[PDB]
Amino acid sequence: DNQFYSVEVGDSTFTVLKRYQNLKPIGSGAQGIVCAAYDAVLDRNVAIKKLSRPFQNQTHAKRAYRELVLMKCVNHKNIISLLNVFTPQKTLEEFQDVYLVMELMDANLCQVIQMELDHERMSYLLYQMLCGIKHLHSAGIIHRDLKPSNIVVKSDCTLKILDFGLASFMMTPYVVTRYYRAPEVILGMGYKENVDIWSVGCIMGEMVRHKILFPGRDYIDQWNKVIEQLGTPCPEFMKKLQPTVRNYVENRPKYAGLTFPKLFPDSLFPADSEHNKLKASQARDLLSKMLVIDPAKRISVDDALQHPYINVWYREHTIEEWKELIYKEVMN
Ligand SMILES: CNC(=O)CN1CCC(Nc2nccc(-c3cnc4ccccn34)n2)CC1
Repeated sequence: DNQFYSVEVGDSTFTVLKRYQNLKPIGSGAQGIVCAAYDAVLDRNVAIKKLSRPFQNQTHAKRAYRELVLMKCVNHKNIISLLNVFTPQKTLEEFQDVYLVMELMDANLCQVIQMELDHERMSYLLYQMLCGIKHLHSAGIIHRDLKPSNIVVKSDCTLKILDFGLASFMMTPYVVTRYYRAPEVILGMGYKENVDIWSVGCIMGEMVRHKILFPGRDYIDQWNKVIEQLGTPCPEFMKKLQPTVRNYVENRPKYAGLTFPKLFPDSLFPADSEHNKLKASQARDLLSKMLVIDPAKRISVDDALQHPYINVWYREHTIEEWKELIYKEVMN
């Protein structure tokens, strides 16, 4: 009979295909609830993400459609793969939810951040993170929103990126993380490939200090935290800032730049051997190359991949038009 079935997993009904059994709520994002399950057909575990009415508004629509196409086409070892996509509805009129099925990962970088790691693993995760971004950039995609919660890993240290970044008002009660956004983004100065290097850098630092590098209630408190530790950017940086934005920045209380050995002492890095001592200086070095405010003077993805610390692994549519676009994308 019916190719599906429904079980209650929280507060939203999950109506999925017979092949997926034993649903277990593993998490929730800002666009969909996620479940772990067993796929009788493939005989393996998978993750299922439900998107409720992804055509309700431009924001959710533009994102679900964007993901539905990219996660479909673009494929890389370091970018979560799509196993299948389906909808329990039978026609465009009835069309309601879209379910994304992907390989089941073990955890978030948030959980990895809450634990000390060796240089072997930290640099490996960092290596894969750069490969993914590399593939993304080559595919003409610049994430611009990389963060610990969007990067997943497994027990064997394999890493993969979840979403594909940005391309705006919502009644959504939950705020979005802004701690890992690059100076360019925070101040809308135009950007380029290396804008994601900043995100990476904020993440590598947090894996060291085990605390969010630049926290803040808004981009105001956010910028201060950046100039407090890295120091006011060089005058040549402001000449690239709009006359209105520059004003605000230049009229801000100047600061001195705390050296990197200070921001990241040795008590955070392992040095019980000559190997870890060296790896510490190399790790701290890369940080000072990524965590640079001025893009022009910030290391690129291909250079960071050459670093000795890493190279050791070498439109405007309506809610009705959107529903249409997304539906057909579902059913090829
Ligand atoms: C033990 N780990 C945790 O505490 C949380 N993790 C997060 C990753 C999850 N596994 C997984 N594998 C593949 C895709 C997604 C996933 C895809 N989108 C989201 C949004 C929120 C949370 C998870 N996801 N999640 C297992 C539980």
